[PDB]
Amino acid sequence: GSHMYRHELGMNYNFIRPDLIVGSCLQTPEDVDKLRKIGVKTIFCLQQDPDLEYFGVDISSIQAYAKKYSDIQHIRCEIRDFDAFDLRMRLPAVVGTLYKAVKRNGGVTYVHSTAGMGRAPAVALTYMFWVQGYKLMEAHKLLMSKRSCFPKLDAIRNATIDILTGLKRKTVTLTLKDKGFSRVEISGLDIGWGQRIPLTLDKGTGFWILKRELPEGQFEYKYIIDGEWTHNEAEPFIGPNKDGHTNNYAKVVDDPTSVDGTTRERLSSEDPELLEEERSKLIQFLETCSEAE
Ligand SMILES: OC[C@H]1O[C@H](O[C@H]2[C@H](O)[C@@H](O)[C@@H](O[C@H]3[C@H](O)[C@@H](O)[C@@H](O[C@H]4[C@H](O)[C@@H](O)[C@@H](O[C@H]5[C@H](O)[C@@H](O)[C@@H](O[C@H]6[C@H](O)[C@@H](O)[C@@H](O)O[C@@H]6CO)O[C@@H]5CO)O[C@@H]4CO)O[C@@H]3CO)O[C@@H]2CO)[C@H](O)[C@@H](O)[C@@H]1O
Ligand SMILES: [Mg+2]
Repeated sequence: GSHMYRHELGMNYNFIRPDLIVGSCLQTPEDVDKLRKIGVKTIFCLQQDPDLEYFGVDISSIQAYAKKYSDIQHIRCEIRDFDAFDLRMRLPAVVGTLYKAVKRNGGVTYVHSTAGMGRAPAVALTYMFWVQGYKLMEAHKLLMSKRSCFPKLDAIRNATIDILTGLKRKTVTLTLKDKGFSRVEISGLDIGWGQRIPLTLDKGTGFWILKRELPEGQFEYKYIIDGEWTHNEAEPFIGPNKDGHTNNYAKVVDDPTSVDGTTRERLSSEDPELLEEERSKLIQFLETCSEAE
């Protein structure tokens, strides 16, 4: 559903494995005590400051409290909420940080976001996939059975491809016929659903235009026309989705017949089978990542 997080019911979480918890945000310094009691040695926080300010959480008091103890480490590795693109872009570095933390700290690892429904499950699932050796859909089935969430499989598949093959960007042009509009924006795409970017009305063209450089993948977006959310009937669209919403999408493709394009196709299937040389390459990347601080 649309609004499932209930901050007032306090920090909540599930063991995915005995050594790996996915949970919602710590709310008070005393929540550090709760995690120490179950053998948590790393608190891996994905929230940004506005997420914390929205719910009145004082992250500084939590960090200061955790520093009193030598048997738990609090780490901030920030990812924007409601932004599958930022998630795709951040996953490699974030999982690298987590990889180094778990190696150094051991015990139980507590991976959290605001709700523990999007970013934290995505990060934990990517860690199970790249580090712990699970097949992606094997880990996904396990995760979904332990905690109801929305773990952003498309972001994970794309981050994996980004590490293995690199990012190739091209100019994408989105356009909307004017019907006496004062303002036209797009949300979603590469900026997230919490953000909007204005289009320009072409002088004497009768059309609003946006040009953006995007890497390969499929990007859902929607127009805001004088403040009203609208999908453009003249561009590709998908839905209604679960939540009853229809979005436009931009499908960006480099070259399907190339070696990298052939790899992308294999890794974009539901359960992307990694070669062992690809697993070794993911670990090589993680090993280069700097430790928290
Ligand atoms: O942090 C502040 C925030 O906290 C709470 O949010 C948390 C929430 O309670 C909890 O459930 C969770 O959210 C989940 C969510 O439940 C899942 O459904 C899921 O959401 C994604 C959704 O399934 C995707 O479709 C997507 O939605 C886009 C649509 O695709 C767009 O079309 C667009 O929708 C607009 C629509 O088109 C218009 O016709 C009009 O109806 O307006 C809509 C916009 O309001 O935008 C939405 C996104 O807004 O993307 C969704 C996000 O990925 O996955 C979620 C977790 O990722 O976790 C929340 C914290 O992350 C609290 O309830 C909120 O009130 C508060 O703002
Ligand atoms: Mg190459």
